[PDB]
Amino acid sequence: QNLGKVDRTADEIFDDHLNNFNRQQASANRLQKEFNNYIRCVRAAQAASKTLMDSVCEIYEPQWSGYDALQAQTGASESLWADFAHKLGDQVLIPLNTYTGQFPEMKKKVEKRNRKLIDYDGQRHSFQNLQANANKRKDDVKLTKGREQLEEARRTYEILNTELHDELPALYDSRILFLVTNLQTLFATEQVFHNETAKIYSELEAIVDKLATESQR
Amino acid sequence: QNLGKVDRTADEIFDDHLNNFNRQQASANRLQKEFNNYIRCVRAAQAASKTLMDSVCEIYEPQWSGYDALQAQTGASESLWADFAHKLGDQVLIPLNTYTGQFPEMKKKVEKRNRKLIDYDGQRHSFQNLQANANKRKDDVKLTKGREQLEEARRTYEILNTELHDELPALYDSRILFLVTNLQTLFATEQVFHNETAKIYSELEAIVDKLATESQR
Repeated sequence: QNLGKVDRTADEIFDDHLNNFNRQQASANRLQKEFNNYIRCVRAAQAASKTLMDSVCEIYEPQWSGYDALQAQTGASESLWADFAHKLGDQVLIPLNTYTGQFPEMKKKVEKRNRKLIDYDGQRHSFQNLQANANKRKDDVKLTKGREQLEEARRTYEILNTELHDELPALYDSRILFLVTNLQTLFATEQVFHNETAKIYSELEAIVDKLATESQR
Repeated sequence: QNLGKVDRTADEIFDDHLNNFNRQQASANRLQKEFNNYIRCVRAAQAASKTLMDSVCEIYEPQWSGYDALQAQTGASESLWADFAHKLGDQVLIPLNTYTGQFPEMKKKVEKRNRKLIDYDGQRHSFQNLQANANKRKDDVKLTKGREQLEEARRTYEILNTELHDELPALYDSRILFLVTNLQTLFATEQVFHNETAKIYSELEAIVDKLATESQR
């Protein structure tokens, strides 16, 4: 168990790059799914906190102490919930949708390499039993100058295979930097929202203590 | 505009108590509605934060720095979300459902007073034109000893009306103490959840900084 079985062929290396990419793509699609589920669950929570606070504000009467303070600290909350939801669906989400979207076009390129490969081997075979069955050394019919056509499938496959041998691992390595940056944004957005919202709720706690002390004596 | 129009009859005072009670009941039903909406919106948010964090934990690899720390700080979060949702549906909610539930049985009692009143006036009328049309002073038919029956409707109304004249304002005054106590629980539950969850997310922020610094040099 180690860091690259050193006896692999170039094709076996390519396959390993494929397993990694399939897995990278499955992991980003899942993150985008769950995060999109989180956002609307958040949005709906924002909405419910608002209609609930609108109630607390309604049933708490003007003439009681802390009333204007309550209106105020409630409005402060509406705004934190809105930064939070903006930052999630914009700053956090869009990079996720962008990183996630580069995978389908890469898969398309890989399926183009795999296709160009069975066409090229399909002409190596086809042209090797053209050399055998029909060729005399002295005459090349224009039929064995579909040799020019074989060099097309091989020039065309070569460039693609080579590009994928660099492009795939390159993309795989991008995974770390992508996540450190996305999660940094996500975790900071969460931190700020939760910590400011906390400051608000202890303000609200305090206000309600003063009404509890006054109305009790 | 003042604190009790001092020229009111006892009935006009009762009516004012009714307006206050109807309003107290409409405000508690609304609070219970919105708060129940908040709870399931919260519950669903808990669920979504969990499946999302399970993703972050999946896509973050064992071999990277901070990985076990991530698992850990994530589990810590699952539990805060669970205190929060327990405390909302139990400590905050049940007193709300209990305070809210005393209103329908009070309304039933008020509709019993109002009913007993139109029966009693309905016999004052009925028995005043029994005194008139048929009564000679010298003979009481056993028909004007449904006078005993009138004193039933008036004894029975008297006790109810009197009980409501004390019970209704008593309940109205309970409104302040109820809310200071319910909101104290609610706001503290919120405070603790948000402030602890904040501590978790800056831990998560820090972990991800260390992976960003290490993987970058």
